[PDB]
Amino acid sequence: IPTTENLYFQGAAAHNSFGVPSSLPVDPRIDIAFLDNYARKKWEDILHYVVSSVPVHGGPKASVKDLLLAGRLVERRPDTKTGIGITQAGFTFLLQEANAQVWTLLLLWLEAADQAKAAAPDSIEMLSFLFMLASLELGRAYDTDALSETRRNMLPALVDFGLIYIPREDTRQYFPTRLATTLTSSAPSAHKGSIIIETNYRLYAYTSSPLQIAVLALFTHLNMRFAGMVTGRLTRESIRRAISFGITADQIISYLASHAHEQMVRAAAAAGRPVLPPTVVDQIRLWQLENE
Repeated sequence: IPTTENLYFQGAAAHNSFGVPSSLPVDPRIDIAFLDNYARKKWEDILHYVVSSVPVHGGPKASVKDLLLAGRLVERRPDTKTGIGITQAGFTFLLQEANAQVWTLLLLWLEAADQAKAAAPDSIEMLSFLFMLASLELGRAYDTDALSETRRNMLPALVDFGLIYIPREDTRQYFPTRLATTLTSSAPSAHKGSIIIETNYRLYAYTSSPLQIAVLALFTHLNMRFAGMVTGRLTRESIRRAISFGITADQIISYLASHAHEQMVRAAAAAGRPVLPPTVVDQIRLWQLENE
């Protein structure tokens, strides 16, 4: 009998508390354009911290750093200068779209409270607040006074996820970002076509169409993953297979560079380093010249 829309509407109406709009005047400089930039800057920091753990050779709050660590997205390493190392889930997280990344962090946030509850704000209270936020209007100011004490205690973790914006000047108002409004919506991709090349010759990529799967298979040891995702390792055999298809090392390097991950390019450009690892790029050319 009941569909997805029926169960959602039932869970949303289940709790009588809803978003009260602030009767107080709104600062003109807090527009939909500002809130989009704010939410973007919050997530760019989270993503930069994840990109920081990628092997080569001022950060988000403890509320974010710990959830990524406990969520096995980034493992603790006692050898690195940064003291952290990226996992398989970490690279998957990087290729995920904006909405999916928020739900990775949200579901882990819900999981952390129940684990702290079992050892002794619970899941029911947290979910109900997320359900309310999804029904809010983007750009509109809402009364913080109207929120319950438990819901008020959730705001610092929710601002850390770039879902809510509370001005330093007026704590009486809370602004939901585009991430809050569109949270449970859809009832122009961000990382489709991207390729991630590691220092250990490993590949992580989200193919645009099966044409890219066929293209990557010419020079990489592929293995199909969920949706358009593919994973593999660059070997002498795979690189020399490309030679038999008329693909040169120069064409391989130029393809991996042009199709590189947005955030990984950003971190490389901000430092004094090229996107693709130089050690790998030299080995791509060597294998193509290693013939008889």
